Amino acid sequence: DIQMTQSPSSLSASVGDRVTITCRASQSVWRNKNVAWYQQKPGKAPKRLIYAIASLYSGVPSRFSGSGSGTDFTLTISSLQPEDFATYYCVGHYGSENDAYYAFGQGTKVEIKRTVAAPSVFIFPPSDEQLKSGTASVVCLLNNFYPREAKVSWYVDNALQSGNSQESVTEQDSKDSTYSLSSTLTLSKADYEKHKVYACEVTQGTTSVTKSFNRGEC
Amino acid sequence: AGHAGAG
Amino acid sequence: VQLVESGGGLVQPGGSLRLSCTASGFSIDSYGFSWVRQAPGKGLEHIGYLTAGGRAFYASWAKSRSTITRNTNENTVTLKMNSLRAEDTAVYYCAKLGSGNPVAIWGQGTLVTVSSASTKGPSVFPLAPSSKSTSGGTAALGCLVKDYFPEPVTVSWNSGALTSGVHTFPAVLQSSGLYSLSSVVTVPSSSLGTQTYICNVNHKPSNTKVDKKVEPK
Repeated sequence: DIQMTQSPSSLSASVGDRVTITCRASQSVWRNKNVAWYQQKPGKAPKRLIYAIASLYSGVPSRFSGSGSGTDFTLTISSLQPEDFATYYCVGHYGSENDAYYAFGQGTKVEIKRTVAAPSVFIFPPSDEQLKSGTASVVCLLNNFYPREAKVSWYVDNALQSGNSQESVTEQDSKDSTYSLSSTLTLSKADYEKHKVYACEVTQGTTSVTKSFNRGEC
Repeated sequence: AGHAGAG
Repeated sequence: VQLVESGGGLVQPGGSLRLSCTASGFSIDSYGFSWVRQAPGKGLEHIGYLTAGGRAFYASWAKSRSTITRNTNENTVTLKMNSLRAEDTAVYYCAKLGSGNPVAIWGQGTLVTVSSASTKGPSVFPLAPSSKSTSGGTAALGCLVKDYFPEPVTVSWNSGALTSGVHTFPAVLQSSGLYSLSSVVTVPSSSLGTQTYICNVNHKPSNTKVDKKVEPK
């Protein structure tokens, strides 16, 4: 019934930039005033920054500000900081004396632009404890890199692996705006013990980095 | 009032 | 002033969810409370609103299945939703949203997983650092948390005393239908012989906690 449309759906900005997020209501809000802005950081609950269109909550830094009128509202981050990486939501209150509704915007992910940073690459053999249960997980860690896009390939005795690995990526770090990534190669214990050299290759741009270990040597 | 639907 | 949330967790399809939020430091009858939900990796969605006067209004999509009540005697507000499907899996919140007033309170949220699978605790294995660093003074270690259901697991290091350089990755769904994640930390390699490193893995859905000392080699 009631809709709020935010724009853009995502954006990328540098530290110190001014960020503007708009929110467009399908109808008039309650008393033309009940509009709030929320901020959600990775793995956290939403935190209210602005209420009543433009009132700043006491726990929120003053570089946040709200504005707007009628059915068009605006949240403004005057000087973007790394800890401002989050998804931002407007929420509106609607209805009459016999009707009460809330509606959220679909959210605006704010990404932090930053200099390129090469990952520190670590490779972990399967633990002896896991091998006792017939399965071997080899883990390759890409630590603190930027940008996000990166190609990770597994090699077992120089044979390229396919279909037996999974990747997981963090969101931008709240302090240095970098990413981290893990890639887990899942083999059976029988398979793992039939091979010697295990290697994970990371390709970004014009650079490839390969970290390897030999099974049974330390 | 502060919110709608109060009557 | 606090709002503590309870219930939820693992629910089977076609079943019902019942969630409560107990107010402490104030009376439930004094504010209007919404229920909101957020599917994994999606946005926030409003379910219904119970005014301070006790009237319940629901969003259209939720009207036919949702009921929001409050018990002034127990000082609680409660959401009930039936005929659950996998599409209803989400983190659910009770909240006075504070859209136009200075007061805003949220429960901590609780993940409701709609699934017919059974609960399974995690296997924790060490991601051991080599005794001699190969990365110029910085050593990586961690814990692999494998084969658990449902979500979530929380991981800390040294009971929360170690937070710098910790990366706890989002869980991935394996082909078995079970979840797995890793938590890693980068430390100075000179600390490998001195400092004890213990990952604390808490899987509340199975009432299991694991504390693993990750030792070199």
